[PDB]
Amino acid sequence: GQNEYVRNLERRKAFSHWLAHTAEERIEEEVSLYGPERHVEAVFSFLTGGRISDACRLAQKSGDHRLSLLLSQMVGSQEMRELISLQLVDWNKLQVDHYIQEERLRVFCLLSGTPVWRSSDNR
Amino acid sequence: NMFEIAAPNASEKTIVDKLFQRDTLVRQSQLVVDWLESIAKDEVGDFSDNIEYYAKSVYWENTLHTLKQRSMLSLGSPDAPIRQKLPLDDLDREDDIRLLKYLFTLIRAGMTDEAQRLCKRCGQAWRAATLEG
Repeated sequence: GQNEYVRNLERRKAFSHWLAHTAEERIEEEVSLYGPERHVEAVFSFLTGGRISDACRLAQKSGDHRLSLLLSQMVGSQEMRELISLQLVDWNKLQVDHYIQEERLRVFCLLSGTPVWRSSDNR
Repeated sequence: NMFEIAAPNASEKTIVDKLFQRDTLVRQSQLVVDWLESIAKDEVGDFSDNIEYYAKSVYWENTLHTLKQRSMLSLGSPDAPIRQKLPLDDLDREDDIRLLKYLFTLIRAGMTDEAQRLCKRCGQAWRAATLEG
């Protein structure tokens, strides 16, 4: 459509907006179908379709306002998520984190940064 | 005014720094707490049952080798022991109790970096990553 770094970042933001907007309707339809929400699927759908401000409201069942703390200062998210990933991979290599919900582990791998995980059970 | 000079883009870290800088009373309570941490009772590392006996080579080594073999009448067969109580063995329980008392004393005395290094040495990546936060 038409500082290099700043320009690239603005383009990235616009593309993200487009991606979120084009999937918005579909994501909203999907959520209505879920009925009682399940962190295995509901959270996956919200995460891939953004709207993290409403995702936090959806996660109040367990209680989560570190995210409000994030909206206040959008900062250091990279390192926060990286430490989460480190914890997760430690759990994976420790043979634990197995008897927990099946795709809860799937979603944890998403925040970690591994798109395909071959586990000890060859899954 | 550089102590509180910021924008919305300034992180919560700089927020806490500015608050401790401007708020003289919070900083005074922090210095008193720092004196309390400095003057504290710390357990001996290699001269007591704290770490000298808790120099474990591997974490949950007993839980890996045995399978409640100690709590069995024959030979038989931090997320896992939370989800299932039955996992933890007595040896690892007592050793973790000792290491936990050590790490908690270190934290209360303010040696958090040394507590993190100790978590790294003992193999406790969980407690280490937790202290990193």
